[PDB]
Amino acid sequence: SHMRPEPRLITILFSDIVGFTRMSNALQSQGVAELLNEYLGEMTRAVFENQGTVDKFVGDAIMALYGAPEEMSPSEQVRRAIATARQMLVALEKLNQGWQERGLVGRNEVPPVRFRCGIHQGMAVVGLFGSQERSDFTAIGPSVNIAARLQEATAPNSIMVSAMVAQYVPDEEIIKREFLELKGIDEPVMTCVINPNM
Amino acid sequence: MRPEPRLITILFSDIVGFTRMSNALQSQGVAELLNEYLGEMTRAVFENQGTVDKFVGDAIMALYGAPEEMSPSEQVRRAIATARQMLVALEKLNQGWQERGLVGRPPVRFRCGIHQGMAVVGLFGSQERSDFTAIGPSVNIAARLQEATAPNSIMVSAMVAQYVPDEEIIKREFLELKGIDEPVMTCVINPNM
Ligand SMILES: Nc1ncnc2c1ncn2[C@@H]1O[C@H](COP(=O)(O)CP(=O)(O)OP(=O)(O)O)[C@@H](O)[C@H]1O
Ligand SMILES: Nc1ncnc2c1ncn2[C@@H]1O[C@H](COP(=O)(O)CP(=O)(O)OP(=O)(O)O)[C@@H](O)[C@H]1O
Ligand SMILES: C[C@]12CC[C@@H]3c4cc(O)c(O)cc4CC[C@H]3[C@@H]1CC[C@@H]2O
Ligand SMILES: C[C@]12CC[C@@H]3c4cc(O)c(O)cc4CC[C@H]3[C@@H]1CC[C@@H]2O
Ligand SMILES: [Ca+2]
Ligand SMILES: [Ca+2]
Ligand SMILES: [Mg+2]
Ligand SMILES: [Mg+2]
Repeated sequence: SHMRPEPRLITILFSDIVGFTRMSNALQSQGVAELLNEYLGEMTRAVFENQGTVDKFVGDAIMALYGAPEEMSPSEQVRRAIATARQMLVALEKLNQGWQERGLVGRNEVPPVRFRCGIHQGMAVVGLFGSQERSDFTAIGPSVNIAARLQEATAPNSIMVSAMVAQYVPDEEIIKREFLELKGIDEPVMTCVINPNM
Repeated sequence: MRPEPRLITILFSDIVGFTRMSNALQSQGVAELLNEYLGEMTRAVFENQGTVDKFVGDAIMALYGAPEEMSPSEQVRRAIATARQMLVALEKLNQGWQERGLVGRPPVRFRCGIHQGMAVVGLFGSQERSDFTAIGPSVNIAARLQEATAPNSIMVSAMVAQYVPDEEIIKREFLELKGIDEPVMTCVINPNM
């Protein structure tokens, strides 16, 4: 027995390392693999400490859900998604320092690691998909695509969110408001780059 | 499996315009179609000794040459066989869906990309939640090839085509693959022998 996935208001945080490919070539398998595992370990810790749920890892990208499976208020979803994003950036510093003092970065034209983060709140079909084995709890829908594309539209080490997220964010933490057209998304989105600090 | 360097073949499948038919299937239709589709597709990969890495919406990632070793030529054969069987199964799925109201009221079609190359294969993530997957440019290439090919067609890189019988190559064209600075040699293969 299972539960039919259904529409639920959730918040999605999409993080993605900037140009991982280029360093996956500069560094070596063992280096790449270890840098990734440390990165993924720290980032997920951040998500977990903020009551978030790591939906999955898609390479060097992370998809975190807030409001599923555990219920969570709209404002709370956002507060935690942002706290998570801001906490990931602080952990990125320590990681780089460490990857620096090891040669994984800051040497051999391998710039220190940077990532993009997008946060969006909207409706999405959430639940178990696939088949009674390779079945997994995930979110399906346009809302998800918007988060991923906001991420690809923001500068390195910056956090971009949609208007639906910014409404719970203080004005003083808003760096820039923009009206962008995201790929695969017909209607333009009102976005805001938020301060990586509170 | 410990993250190690390895030559593998990556198969990337994706349904065309799944969203465009979302608010028509409703949450219930999306679920049933996706579940049925995923089941069959995963079967195709299974019957061909492939390893299902993960689903990403209506997209599927399969690996050949890991965890179990497999020769370069074998990888391509199994991968191409999987892709072809996928279309066949797609016929039947569409049939059933057809005489059901779900689709054809457009019918489901998908793209498939295939690339062979080095990649770090093994368990990544955390010492809580980790998953068997592949890392490296090769995955991007497979997915990008998947996005550039026409619906219900299989597109591969030159590294894969080098094992395919020439007569089965429907088209050779240099295309732009996002993330790849230089245009790549793409090969559309016959969906049949
Ligand atoms: N298991 C997996 N599933 C999907 N992609 C994977 C993967 N493992 C590794 N990848 C890889 O992760 C990399 C993503 O490419 P990047 O160099 O980081 C581009 P980017 O800087 O994020 O720019 P962009 O997102 O604006 O396009 C590719 O090398 C891709 O092949
Ligand atoms: N777990 C997940 N992670 C990321 N995206 C997900 C997802 N689950 C579902 N999706 C969604 O799955 C849908 C797939 O989009 P499609 O309309 O089929 C694009 P397409 O027709 O394949 O064109 P394209 O691949 O050439 O860009 C979107 O609604 C996307 O947001
Ligand atoms: C194609 C997609 C938008 C880009 C999303 C992405 C972007 C990115 O820059 C990454 O490094 C990784 C991902 C993984 C999921 C992708 C999504 C699947 C449905 C949607 O149409
Ligand atoms: C951004 C990406 C290429 C597109 C790949 C994709 C495409 C698509 O059309 C889908 O429906 C789903 C996916 C999931 C993984 C994506 C890959 C992650 C690394 C690489 O840079
Ligand atoms: Ca990346
Ligand atoms: Ca799709
Ligand atoms: Mg990316
Ligand atoms: Mg797609």
